[PDB]
Amino acid sequence: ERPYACPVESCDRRFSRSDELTRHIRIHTGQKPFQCRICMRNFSRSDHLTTHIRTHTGEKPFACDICGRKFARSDERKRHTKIHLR
DNA sequence: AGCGTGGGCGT
DNA sequence: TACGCCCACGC
Ligand SMILES: [Zn+2]
Ligand SMILES: [Zn+2]
Ligand SMILES: [Zn+2]
Repeated sequence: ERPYACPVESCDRRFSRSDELTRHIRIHTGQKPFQCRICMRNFSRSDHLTTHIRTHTGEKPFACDICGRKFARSDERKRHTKIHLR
């Protein structure tokens, strides 16, 4: 069930967890509490800040098992590994 | 390709 | 509640 409803008028979104509603509300408030120290851009989410920072540093923690090519994000690696199929 | 950013959730 | 994985949609 999703007992936690968004109280903003135009919005009919609901959530299973209260913290997910609190995160969602930032969309409506525009709150972007996490600032990149390098370029000063602000982000809604701390995890998205971390991956953004890799655009500046070149850090690529995730290597393809088949070919060893490195990526900044796990989902980016995932999208890549499939190219090695038939 | 590079990468923003919500969806759902384990801890 | 925060932190931060995965997952997913969308340029
Ligand atoms: Zn809402
Ligand atoms: Zn930055
Ligand atoms: Zn590969």
